[PDB]
Amino acid sequence: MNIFEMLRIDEGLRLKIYKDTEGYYTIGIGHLLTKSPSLNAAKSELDKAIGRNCNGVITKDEAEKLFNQDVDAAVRGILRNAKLKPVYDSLDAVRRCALINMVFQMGETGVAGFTNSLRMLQQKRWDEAAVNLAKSRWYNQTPNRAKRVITTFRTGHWDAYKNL
Repeated sequence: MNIFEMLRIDEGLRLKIYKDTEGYYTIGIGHLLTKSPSLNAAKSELDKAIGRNCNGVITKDEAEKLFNQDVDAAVRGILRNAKLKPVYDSLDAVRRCALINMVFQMGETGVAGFTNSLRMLQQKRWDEAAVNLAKSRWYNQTPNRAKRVITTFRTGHWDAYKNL
């Protein structure tokens, strides 16, 4: 299993504009288009993102292209981030994937606010951090996904994703 396979389990694949768990306009593999309520604003972002007139619909091909960009940006964002970089550097390959997943879903900023859990992950206090991460909006709002990510940080193995 790798980062792409993991995220593709968590996000799914949709070739038509759709709404987030959050009500936001999205397409592909969890690619947020806009946080604006108009489908029209979303369509416009889409065409800007793909470089064509899409009419709200894209190919598999275009979906994966966006996904490659997104994962790349998530990693680079972690690397540029003063709060994120040190934790990332400290982790093993599998747990690194768990942090990338959180960044992809919630953005740099969002994850950088989990101060206390970050501190625990750096210290390698796996069970404590798993308990702390669960005390969040994130977990309450998307509990099955949060729990998969949390198991990953807890164990350092891919079991939460074997099932799936």
